[PDB]
Amino acid sequence: PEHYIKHPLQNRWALWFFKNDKSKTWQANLRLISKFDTVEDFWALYNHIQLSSNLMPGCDYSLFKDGIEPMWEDEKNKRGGRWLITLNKQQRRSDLDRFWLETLLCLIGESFDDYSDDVCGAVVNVRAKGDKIAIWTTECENRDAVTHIGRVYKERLGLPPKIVIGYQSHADTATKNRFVV
Ligand SMILES: CO[C@@H]1[C@H](O)[C@@H](COP(=O)(O)O[P@](=O)(S)OP(=O)(O)O)O[C@H]1n1c[n+](C)c2c(=O)[nH]c(N)nc21
Repeated sequence: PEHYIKHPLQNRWALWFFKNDKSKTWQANLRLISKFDTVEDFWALYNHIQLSSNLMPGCDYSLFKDGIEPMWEDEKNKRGGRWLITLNKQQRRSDLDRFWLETLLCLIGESFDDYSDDVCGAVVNVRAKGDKIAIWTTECENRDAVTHIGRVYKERLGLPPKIVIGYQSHADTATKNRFVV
């Protein structure tokens, strides 16, 4: 068995793509690429798509658990929020791709212990003004889950203790940090 079975992931995941088109609504610009639920199928997908740093400004990738759309309105995101990584323009070259892949691995490898169940997915925004990476979680009032996910994520990214990252609820973003680590 170990010689021919793929390695199943805890969760099936869906990769989404967003291309800004002023001709369409935001939701009409968001498309599902494909889904996977093994390590092998994850790396097959990741190895055939563009690195985030090579996307055009205005594009996103989103990696979300099967059944959760990468939008605030999903029942699993409307009460939640995001740990937000803000990148300056110089970090598109130095950090964006390595941070995104670490984020992807934090998700599929369930790296936040028993609070990995609060994780909905992650989004990378490629923007001329500054790129963003974020991990979305389901409930912004869950202090322990949100704090634990942020502390782990910060250290997995290897961010310096001299900086903080913040967590904002989607309700506030849709109209301030609820947590900082
Ligand atoms: C309606 O306008 C929303 C938002 O204002 C716009 C830009 O979101 P975006 O995250 O692209 O902003 P940035 O380009 S990185 O710049 P900033 O504004 O975050 O500093 O895209 C829309 N948008 C975004 N998101 C994530 C949703 C959603 O989940 N749902 C609906 N319905 N719309 C959404």
